Amino acid sequence: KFQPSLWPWDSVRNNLRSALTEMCVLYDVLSIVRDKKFMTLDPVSQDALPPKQNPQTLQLISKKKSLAGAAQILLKGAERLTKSVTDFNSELLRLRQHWKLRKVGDKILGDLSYRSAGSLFPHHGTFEVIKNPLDV
Amino acid sequence: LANERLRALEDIEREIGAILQNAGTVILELSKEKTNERLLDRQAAAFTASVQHVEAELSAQIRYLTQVATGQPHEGSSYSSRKDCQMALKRVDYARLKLSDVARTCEQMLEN
Amino acid sequence: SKETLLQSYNKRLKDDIKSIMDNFTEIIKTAKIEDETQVSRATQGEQDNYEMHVRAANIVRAGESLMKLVSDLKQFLILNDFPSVNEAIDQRNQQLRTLQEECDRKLITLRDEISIDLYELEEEYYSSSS
Repeated sequence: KFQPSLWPWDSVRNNLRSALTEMCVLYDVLSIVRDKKFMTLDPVSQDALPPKQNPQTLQLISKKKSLAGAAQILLKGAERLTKSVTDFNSELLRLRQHWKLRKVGDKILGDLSYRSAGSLFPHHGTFEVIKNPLDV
Repeated sequence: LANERLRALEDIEREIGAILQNAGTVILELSKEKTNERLLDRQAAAFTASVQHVEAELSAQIRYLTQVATGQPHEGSSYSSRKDCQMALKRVDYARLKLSDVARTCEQMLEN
Repeated sequence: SKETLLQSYNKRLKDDIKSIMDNFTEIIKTAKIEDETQVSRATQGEQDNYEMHVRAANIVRAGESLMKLVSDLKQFLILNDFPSVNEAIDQRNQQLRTLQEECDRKLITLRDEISIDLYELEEEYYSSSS
């Protein structure tokens, strides 16, 4: 028993492939139903009696449980945001308040030379800014 | 500087408030009995007001950023004044070391 | 370009607000109870549960994307909002000039006091008998 090196995300693949098997079962059964040979259809009028009032009560309890789970994931994400906000761009505030910076592409660079201050020295002082909270 | 940034911080907190108001509204709807239907209407108006003013603040700030963007890297700086301040402080440090040496020779003279 | 980046930010904001509103409205609509016909209560209920959970996940994802948009806007403001760079540069310059002037006043007064002491010591040393 071994799989293409997926040691996390295996159980999700088990559930999804079980779904793939029963969906291939559906495609199989409706295709062999769709040809007249090997499987056929007969129109039958049959009727059932519901022993309990199933749509009212079943829809009630299932919708309350569904709304319970939805509110759970929503409020869990909400409190994650609360603890999540309670630091990089503050250091970019301080760094830009002392140094000269710019952005090219996705990269954020800075000038280290006195060429803004008047030197014609043939050397550019480009230092990179690296998130690591911040490093140069 | 603190103004627009504090606006961005407030919009962070209000995005949290939008998600919490979504969650509280479906919390009240999941209840077996939800007597405070007026409070359900209040939470719904709170949710929609939160989403609407989050949209308002972010649209206004994208407009303001459109007004003051240039695509050019801002050739101003403050380097020369820092350089002169560093030279002034090192002058003071040099004078401190020399005063320590003169005071030490004075202590050697008075010490005998 | 700068215009292109600002447009992209506008597109992201519109998309995120639209997604939160749509997901909440769709959850509320599914929350309606309806009479069943050819849907088999159990299957209908599981499908509805899955839809609600997925939509809530989508709302949370949209909130995270709005946080990302706010962070990108903050970065743009800190990097190229020209007025605040000018006020920061000017405040830094004025503070450093005041520190330089304090240092030079201290040094000049030190020089004058040391010079008076040097005058006294020169008189004493050169007029020493020995």
